[PDB]
Amino acid sequence: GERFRIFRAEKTYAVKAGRWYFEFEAVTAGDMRVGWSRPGCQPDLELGSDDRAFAFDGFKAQRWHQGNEHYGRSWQAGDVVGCMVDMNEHTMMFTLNGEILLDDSGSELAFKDFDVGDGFIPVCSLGVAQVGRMNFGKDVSTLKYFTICGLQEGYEPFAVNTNRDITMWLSKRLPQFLQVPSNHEHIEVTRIDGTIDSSPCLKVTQKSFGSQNNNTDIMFYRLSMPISTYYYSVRIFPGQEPANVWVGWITSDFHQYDTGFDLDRVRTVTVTLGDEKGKVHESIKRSNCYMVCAGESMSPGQGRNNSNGLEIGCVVDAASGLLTFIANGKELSTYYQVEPSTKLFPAVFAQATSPVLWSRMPNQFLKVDVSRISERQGWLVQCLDPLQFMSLHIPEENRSV
Amino acid sequence: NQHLICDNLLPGRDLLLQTRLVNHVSSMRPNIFLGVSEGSAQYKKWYYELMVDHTEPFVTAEATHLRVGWASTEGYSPYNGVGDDLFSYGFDGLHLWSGCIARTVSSPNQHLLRTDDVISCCLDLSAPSISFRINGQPVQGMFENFNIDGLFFPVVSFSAGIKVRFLLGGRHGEFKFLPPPGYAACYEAVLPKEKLKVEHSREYKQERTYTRDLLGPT
Amino acid sequence: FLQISGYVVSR
Amino acid sequence: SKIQPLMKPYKLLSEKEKEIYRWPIKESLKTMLAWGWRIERTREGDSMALYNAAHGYSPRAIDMSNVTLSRDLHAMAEMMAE
Amino acid sequence: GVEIETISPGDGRTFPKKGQTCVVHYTGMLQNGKKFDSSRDRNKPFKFRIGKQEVIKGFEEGAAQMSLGQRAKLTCTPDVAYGATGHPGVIPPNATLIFDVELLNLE
Repeated sequence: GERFRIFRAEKTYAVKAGRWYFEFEAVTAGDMRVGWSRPGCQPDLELGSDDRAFAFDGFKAQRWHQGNEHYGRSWQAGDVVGCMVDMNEHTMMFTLNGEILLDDSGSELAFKDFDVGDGFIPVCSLGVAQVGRMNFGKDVSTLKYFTICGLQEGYEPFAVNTNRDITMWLSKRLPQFLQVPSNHEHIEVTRIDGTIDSSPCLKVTQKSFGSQNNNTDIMFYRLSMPISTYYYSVRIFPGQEPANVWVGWITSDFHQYDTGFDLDRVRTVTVTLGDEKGKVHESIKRSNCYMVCAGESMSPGQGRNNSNGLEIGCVVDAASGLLTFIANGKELSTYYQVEPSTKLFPAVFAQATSPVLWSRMPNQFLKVDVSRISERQGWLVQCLDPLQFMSLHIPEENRSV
Repeated sequence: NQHLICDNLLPGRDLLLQTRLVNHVSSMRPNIFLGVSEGSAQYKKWYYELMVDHTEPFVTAEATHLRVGWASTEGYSPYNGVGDDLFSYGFDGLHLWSGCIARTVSSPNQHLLRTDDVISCCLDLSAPSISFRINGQPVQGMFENFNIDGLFFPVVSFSAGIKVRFLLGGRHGEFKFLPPPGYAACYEAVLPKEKLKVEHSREYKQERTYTRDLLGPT
Repeated sequence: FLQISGYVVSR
Repeated sequence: SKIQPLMKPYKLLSEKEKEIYRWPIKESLKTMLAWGWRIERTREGDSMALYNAAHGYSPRAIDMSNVTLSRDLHAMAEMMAE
Repeated sequence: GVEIETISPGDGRTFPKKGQTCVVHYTGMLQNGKKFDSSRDRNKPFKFRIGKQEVIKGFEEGAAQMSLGQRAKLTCTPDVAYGATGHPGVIPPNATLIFDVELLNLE
């Protein structure tokens, strides 16, 4: 189900009228689901599932718009889908190698009757081990089947007028850390205004999180906090211990996501800089990416339901290596003697039923890459060329956007 | 009546708090898949040493990237720079400043990446200690619990103005030095029945004009 | 009533 | 005054109340045993006490309705309800 | 206190005199990898006379330790800095400096 990458384009040169030609060179037979979509949303979802995106596959020999809608014939290696927009009548079509694919109704037509909205830009999709070719055509000779139907009817290449190379986006491989949620499926955070003579959590806010029903796959919390010391608390799921989930302080170095957790979870970093072979010195055990304490068998006496060693949310007066997270009700026997490291928006691992670390951000790479040179008799690399790009970094959380 | 406000708004929040910026690029890796663990596989001893011919600064800036990191696969995600792989310190002249973590020391027999780089790489899957012998006293400071699942890659990274030749066992070339007892050279891990070459840092996009390849996750 | 103690009726 | 002296352990409870509590359970057991079916007594299912006053009376509320069950047990419960 | 960590050796015996200028291409950066100043990117080296208080005491003392053509990596404690007041608008108060000077020539 995963591993699909929708190779989007920059939304700056979106369309609102006219017509253009577009072909996708297919090398690997099977799943070559390509087409176009609005900028919109759903950067990680089924391509062409709704009317927002339009695509046509060859493995299932069907299009993709508001359903499957079996259309056309299966393709193979060395094929061009041949997509052209038609915004003066809002009727889409495809020509497989210059031949229009016959639809389910026998009218060799793809789609009709949609609103222009923000327009659509070409979108590909490659599931697993699929080789494709994103080609719009700076010149007529760049494309091969462009002179079959698009040229004779009045369709132009997508880069006919642009004097610069057209850059394309692609799906990310790692989930972004904060990713503040707005209108997800079952994501909803609440805040309260209790400030005095109440709120024993002392956060002066709720930060309560509750799912709808029967939907959980162990996901890593990431909430927004725009507004010992610093007595606050994050309203994690109230201590019902669905799986004895693990709570701890997460670092900015964390980039790894899977269903399982509480594993080795990247290198632990244990440094004993000194003389080593001669005589070791004071150790330096830095924190992990998932430097999160395990839930363990908290409250062995089976106490109250919604109170089992959680949401301590406190920090000591001075940075003495360890903070007020080695506590949470009792002793858990951890040290956490680390460097200053970082401090940013709160995030604590959690997974509960009803008794966001999401990878849905498109990314675009550089138009011009550094030149790599290979040789023989040693495979010596000879690189002599400058290439720099400036990046805004670390507003509050360390990043490079 | 503006100079007081202009000179007051400058130390307000313009000291260093807002969006800073810098510019550089890097990254480079070899192809051979080590991928050794328990079971139907091989042992866990290896040795690396490289050769340097041309290292100059000031091509674009004083900082020219040339680092060899501990964990190429688990240290950092390619999605900044190989060698300085966040947790990995990155092998360089005399530094051990990892990605956003500083752990550098002043061990003897230290200098910049100068000619005749008589170096030694230490690996141990049982307990990843370090003995980085460079003409005598080695670099100290261990880094344990590395490459847990498997699929380890020794990598060499460069940014610009670098002319070096790969030296991993010298199967295609010539191994200048010899492995000590224990740590054997990198002659092994070269899988037969297939061609040996050099690939990218898990990168599918390279220098192209109009025939750009579009590869899926692999 | 029937889930506790792992009592499952099978044919 | 709304005073209920029946708050006591089951060992010292009245015989009439014990029989009243046991009669539906005994009837259900007789009904499921009359048809004849296999009985599972796996040791991995010992989940009697896993969920989180006078004579140490400390009641608690358990919400175990979220546990999905098999279709055979659903059919057995439907037959019992019928 | 000067904590020179030399990355590349130079002459080995050359020391800056009193009436001499240290032509350098320093690219000193603040802590946490923040480059507050850079003299190399301006394509203009830095001149300063030793003993005339024309430069901060840390930069002067660090230049009095490296040799000719000796690439250096200096650091500056808040003692040899802009003081507790700090440089207005660029240097936060009570901060340390890290220098990576590279003397091109001595005159």
